[PDB]
Amino acid sequence: NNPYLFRSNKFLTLFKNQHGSLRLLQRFNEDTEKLENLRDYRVLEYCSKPNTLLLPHHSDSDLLVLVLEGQAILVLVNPDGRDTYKLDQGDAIKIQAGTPFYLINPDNNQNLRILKFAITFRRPGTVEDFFLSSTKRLPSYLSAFSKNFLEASYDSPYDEIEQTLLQEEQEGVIVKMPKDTLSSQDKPFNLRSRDPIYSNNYGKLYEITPEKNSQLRDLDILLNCLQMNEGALFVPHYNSRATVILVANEGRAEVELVGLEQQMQLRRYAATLSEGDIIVIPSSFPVALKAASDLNMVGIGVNAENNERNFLAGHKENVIRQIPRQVSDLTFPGSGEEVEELLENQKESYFVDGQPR
Amino acid sequence: NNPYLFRSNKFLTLFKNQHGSLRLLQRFNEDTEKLENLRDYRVLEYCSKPNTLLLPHHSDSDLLVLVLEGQAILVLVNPDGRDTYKLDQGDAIKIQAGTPFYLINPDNNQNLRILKFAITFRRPGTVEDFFLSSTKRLPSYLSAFSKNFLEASYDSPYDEIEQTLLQEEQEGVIVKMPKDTLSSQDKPFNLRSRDPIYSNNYGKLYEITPEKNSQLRDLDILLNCLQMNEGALFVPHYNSRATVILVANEGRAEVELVGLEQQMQLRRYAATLSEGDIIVIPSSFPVALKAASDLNMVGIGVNAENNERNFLAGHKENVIRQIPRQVSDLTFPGSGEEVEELLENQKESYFVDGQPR
Amino acid sequence: NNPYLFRSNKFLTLFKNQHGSLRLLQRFNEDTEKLENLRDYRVLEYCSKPNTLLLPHHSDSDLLVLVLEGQAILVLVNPDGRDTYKLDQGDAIKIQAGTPFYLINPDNNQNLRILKFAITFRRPGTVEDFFLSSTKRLPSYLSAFSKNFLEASYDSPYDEIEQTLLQEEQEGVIVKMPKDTLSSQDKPFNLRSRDPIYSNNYGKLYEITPEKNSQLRDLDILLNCLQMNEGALFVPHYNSRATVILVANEGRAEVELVGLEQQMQLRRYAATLSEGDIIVIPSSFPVALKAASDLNMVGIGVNAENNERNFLAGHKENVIRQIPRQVSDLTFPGSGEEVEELLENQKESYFVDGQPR
Repeated sequence: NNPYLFRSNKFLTLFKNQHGSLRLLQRFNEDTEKLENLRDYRVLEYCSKPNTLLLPHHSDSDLLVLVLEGQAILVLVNPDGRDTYKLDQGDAIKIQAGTPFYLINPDNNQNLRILKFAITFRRPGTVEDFFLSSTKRLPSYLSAFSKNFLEASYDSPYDEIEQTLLQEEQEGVIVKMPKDTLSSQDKPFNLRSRDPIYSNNYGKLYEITPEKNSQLRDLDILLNCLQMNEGALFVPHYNSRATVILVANEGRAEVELVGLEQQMQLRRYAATLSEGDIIVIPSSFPVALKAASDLNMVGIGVNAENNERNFLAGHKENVIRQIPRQVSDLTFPGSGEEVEELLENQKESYFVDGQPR
Repeated sequence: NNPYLFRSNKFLTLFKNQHGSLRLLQRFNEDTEKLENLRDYRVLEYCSKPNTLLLPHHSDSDLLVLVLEGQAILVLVNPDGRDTYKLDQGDAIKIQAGTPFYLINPDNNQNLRILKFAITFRRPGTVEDFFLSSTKRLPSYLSAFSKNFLEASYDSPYDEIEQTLLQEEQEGVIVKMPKDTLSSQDKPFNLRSRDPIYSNNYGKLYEITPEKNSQLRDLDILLNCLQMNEGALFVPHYNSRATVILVANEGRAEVELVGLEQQMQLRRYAATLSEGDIIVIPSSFPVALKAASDLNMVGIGVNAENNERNFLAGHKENVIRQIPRQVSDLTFPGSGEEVEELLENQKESYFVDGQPR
Repeated sequence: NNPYLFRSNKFLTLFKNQHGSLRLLQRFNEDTEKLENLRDYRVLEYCSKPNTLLLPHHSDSDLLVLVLEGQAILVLVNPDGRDTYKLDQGDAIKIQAGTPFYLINPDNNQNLRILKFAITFRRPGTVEDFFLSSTKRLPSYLSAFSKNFLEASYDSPYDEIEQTLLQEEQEGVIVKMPKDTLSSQDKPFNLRSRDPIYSNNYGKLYEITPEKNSQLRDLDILLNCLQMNEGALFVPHYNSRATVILVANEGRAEVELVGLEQQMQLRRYAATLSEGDIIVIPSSFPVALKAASDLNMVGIGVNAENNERNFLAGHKENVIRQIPRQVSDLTFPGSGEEVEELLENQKESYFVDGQPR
């Protein structure tokens, strides 16, 4: 039993047609008591074919949108105008709750895959979408108002309102496109916009923290991007404050997560993650990851302010190397000098050769 | 079933005599799961006859006090002095938890009606009042201390303490009056102290936001005041972040609230509100309101920071008018030009003639 | 039934050997609904004999550490070094979650007693400790990683890793020692570092508030230290915002706590606290305390920002003395002048002679 592992098939389909799909991960606390810290957050996946449009809608939740694959055009509609953004792979943006938006895949050949992280507040753990369009699955929300309210509001006869706004035009909310100051800070940012925080011949990790990004600061979230070569190992380490929701994007990751529970109580959670699989890494739990193939993953860290990552192996940022000999001698079965010598054997930091010996 | 509607008779009487009453609305989450966002808030109503006093007491909760009808004298007692405020109709003030206060109706002819919004923190969803006076319903809290503690504290014999402080003087906590720097920011503010944000021949809305008021900023609350002429319609719109607790003060309001639930799932909640009735308008839910008579209402918006109200009809702030023709053509059954022409039929903004046609 | 009283024997033993013990108080909300405000907090007690070491570990929770008796050396390990602090009696320090630390009792004769207040966020109401050492009760968390992960991480054969780091060296996590800029603000602070806020011939109270201390500001906690002579009474008073967790350190305290509940509803909770006993004083509840012996207590106030303590007896800060005669006459059975005269009988403030008369 691994209560931290969310396979790709634990996403429920909200909508699917020939043009794309929207899927919603089960609540983090559906099957476990151990993830109450995550009860206000939901994960969605949006996939769309080339030359498609997701129709205008607003969400009741704040959304952090990330392009995992492809390219998008995002339009955010405000009461007095609209903002249009091109999103390339690795671009993220916050969409404030209550902003009507639509999404286009402008590519002629490549699918679009987007991760949406929902931060709920209206009804904690619930995310709702309000589509202007009537479709087979639901009438327009405008159609729920009475005839008298609609005729008065639009100063128009009901039959004109029904024929122009309310009747079903599209089968579904993903459609094919027709065939032949504060502006700067609210803009998309790329996960690889800055130098990687860890980088060697085996792997790289990029990280954007709330301390360095105003959209993330509002949400208390960090975003990271992991790139590893086949055979590389991201050595045992833990996060002091962030709980990381780790999403497999490309490749296969062999994760080992070490936990302490209340039912003594030391547990190895081990899983190989394929594309779309998620594992939650609680703060203070040691974790390591071996690349079974060339891989790319994205991490969404909640409770992110003042997070510090502590390493247990390798040369740099290894907390065990900072214990003085007289105390390491009492802590470990080796002598102080033997512990010190063992911890100096690994000349690499962060990512190492994971080949068996 | 309308889980958002709280009729005036869902207030329970905490105290009533010939001089006035104090009533407490049932918990927002008593009968529904849909209002967990409101579980820390309670609504009270205080009504008193001319020339009456509500006896000194402190609350365990923060209170936002609003005069709906009449005039009051409010006295706030601190350890080193007291502050005295005159409150006229529409005046609001925050009373910090643990401040002993009393309230007078100084008018010789007009009742006093006050709305108290309680923000609980000691015992989430519970509000308690500690009265110094012994009355039929409860002894003074001072009387719960032992004789030895009282005699030592007051350096006085128990019989003097009992005769001067503890014995019952009044039947109840509402009594008749005897017949013949930081001071500036902590002061009462009127809901109509600034120009209305929306104003035409049909209606006005005044709004005070936490961005513009230091007492509201502490609570993350906005306060609004709605005035409409009989026959006027406040057209379909939604709030991006605020959940508004709408209180009918004067007149009859025909509300249409449009919701999305999880048991597809589009619902019209329609009710005519008379004086004292409440309806909760969740953020992102479209809402409209027709005046069945000249009316006045007060709205208490929780989660208020950075709220934006999006209109769905009328000329100004209409988000549907900001969708470009090529996308409105795909969104709606009308052509782009037909949608644009329909949305330009209503020349008014915010409030319109609601007469049936 | 006193749901606010936590006797010393409601601490469960997490670990005990001949060198010391670590104990964990039951959850505040285990046996009552009345302390939901405290569900994220846990109280621990650490006791150790002379010349002992608590082995290196990190916690998943923030810890506020206070020395109740004796002296300690605290070492905080960071990824790039370590900080060493001497803690004397009354010294407090915040240990951020995820910081590996160890604790020494360097005294040759005196036990060390520490109070740890845990502020949980990973799993609300749960605190976990990750020890590097394998002991009888649990293997090292490093031992939960696979052989292949360990050999690759440490670039060393498993047998060397097992013999140097993983095999059991110590029976338990408390061992005997071998026999023959931001640095300033992160440092320990003493509860008696400033003048006492209340001080007379009967008692003293020291208090450190989040407004005056950056470590406490992060946690929204105040810390107080009470010293009273046998026979002294800390007169009836209440806190406007803070809920105080009162810990008996030395001596016997006769507490009277006055509460209002929902099952009219006035209750005296009276108990004599001996060393190690705790009582929770909810905000707005009147409280008084008589010293049955010379005593010292420590109070941990949660929800501490802008707390104000209101006195009900004595000369200074007595809110009842600030009610004008015309209203005290209506509030109390005595005349306005009789109330005023009674409240002036006690010439002392805060602490008074508690001798029976």
